[PDB]
Amino acid sequence: REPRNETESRLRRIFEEVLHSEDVDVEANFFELGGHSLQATKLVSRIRSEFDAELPLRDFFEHPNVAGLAVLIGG
Amino acid sequence: PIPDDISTINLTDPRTYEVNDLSEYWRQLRTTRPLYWHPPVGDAPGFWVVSRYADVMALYKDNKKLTSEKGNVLVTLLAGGDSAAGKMLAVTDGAMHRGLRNVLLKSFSPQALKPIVDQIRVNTTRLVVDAARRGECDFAADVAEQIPLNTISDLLGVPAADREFLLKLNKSALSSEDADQSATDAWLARNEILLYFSELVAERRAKPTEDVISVLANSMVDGKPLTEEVIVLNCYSLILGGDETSRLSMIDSVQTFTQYPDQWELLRDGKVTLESATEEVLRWATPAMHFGRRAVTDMELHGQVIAAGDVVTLWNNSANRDEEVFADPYAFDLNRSPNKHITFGYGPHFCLGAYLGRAEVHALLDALRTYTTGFEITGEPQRIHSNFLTGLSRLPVRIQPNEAAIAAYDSDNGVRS
Ligand code: HEM
Ligand SMILES: *P(=O)(O)OCC(C)(C)[C@@H](O)C(=O)NCCC(=O)NCCSC(=O)c1c[nH]cn1
Repeated sequence: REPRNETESRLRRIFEEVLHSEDVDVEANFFELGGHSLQATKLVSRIRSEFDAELPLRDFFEHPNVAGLAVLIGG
Repeated sequence: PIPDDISTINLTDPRTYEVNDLSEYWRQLRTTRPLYWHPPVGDAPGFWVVSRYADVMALYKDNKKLTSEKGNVLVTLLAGGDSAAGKMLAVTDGAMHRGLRNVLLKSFSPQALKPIVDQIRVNTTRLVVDAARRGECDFAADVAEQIPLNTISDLLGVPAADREFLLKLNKSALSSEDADQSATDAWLARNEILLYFSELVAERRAKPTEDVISVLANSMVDGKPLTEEVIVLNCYSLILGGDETSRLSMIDSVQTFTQYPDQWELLRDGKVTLESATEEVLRWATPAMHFGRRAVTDMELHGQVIAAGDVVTLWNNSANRDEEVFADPYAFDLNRSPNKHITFGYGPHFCLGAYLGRAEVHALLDALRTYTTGFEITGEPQRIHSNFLTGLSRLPVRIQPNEAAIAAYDSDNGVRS
């Protein structure tokens, strides 16, 4: 599936660079894709700096996917 | 309460160590089944349990047939691995471990830690005199919690204002203060530490100081600089490693002294050395109950075959109560000699902060014997919950001060002002 806005597209690109893989699903769970702490750290700090948002770690954990994060960012 | 059966005891459950006295359980394992296979529980696999001092020592030493790169505690070992494998010292083997340890020994060697020892002694004295002046205090929060974290933070170069925040996080990473902590809250705490240090490491590489983070950022292993990721992961293991275990040892000594007033008197009256007393405090408390490995190749022990891939857990608490090594093992004896306890582990991964941990306990015992005549528990102590760590999070005490020694301490500070 393709990203549906600029936020989803930018976020998916961050996921890919952090997980070191192409073909990252926008709807897939971060942990089900073999995601761990090292990757989560880089992910959250990069989302915070590039989207100028104070994203809490709990918010990442509750919605650890591109689609969900894009909703939380756009608000 | 004492259990006679072995099958009923589930070592993965933190509640097991609260409701039960496992002294008989460990003795039974030690004499009848030195290599015991703990069954699978829920989604967790089974694992070997090693209870004898001699076997524990032998398996800590073998980094060839056993590995740490799949985790070294139950929570990581039963999950199938540790995310920081090959990067964090404790979960790295081979050449990367030797090189990474060699750069950390530049900072944590007895030679390098001597100026820090003086700071430990001053801070510990100050805190103990405060508690003794008040009389009624909470030893955990008012004394113990304010020494180990502060020491390691000074070494690492953690700003003073962020230290209270880091203590809250540590108290959720591998052990809880509350009964039923989910894996979520622990995950969040562990990753919050990582998020904090990735910010601080980036700041120190951009503008280096003289702290340990700066030493790591300017060090080399195998002719190449350490990545920020590798520095962050080791910072995590130092802030948490240099905090909990020391803190718990310090709290346990005060509780143990009220149980054994004869041994407190020996320390108070100069009838035992601080070195000797520090070792018995460490043998008695054994705050880290277990560490673990995973077998890379097949091996035989006591007629039983440990297959490749098997989780092997070594129980320091059981090893420090072995009758074959320690005469009257369940006696608290400050004069115990020799005292070759395995509280700091053994072999290639032998505790990196062994000297620092000893110095912190040493400083506490010296301060207690000088400015205190005695103490008593006033309220209900609060146990931490963990299958890895053992100890107390809260200990209400009344301290009877040595008034002459406090007055001498105040007069001395008066002329040094
Ligand atoms: C009295 C309190 C302490 C206890 C009971 C304790 C216990 C242990 C044990 C049993 C090990 C071996 C782990 C294994 O074999 O997998 C270890 C290793 C380690 N400890 Fe401690 N420790 C204490 C204090 C400290 C302090 C103050 C520091 C701060 C520097 C520290 C940092 C570390 C590190 C970084 C390792 C990994 C060493 C390696 O992998 O080579 N510990 N500790
Ligand atoms: P995420 O994928 O959940 O991973 C987090 C992290 C990278 C931190 C990972 O390594 C992990 O989950 N570790 C488990 C916690 C742990 O093992 N902490 C160290 C134990 S305390 C210790 O070894 C010690 C030694 N001396 C004193 N204290």
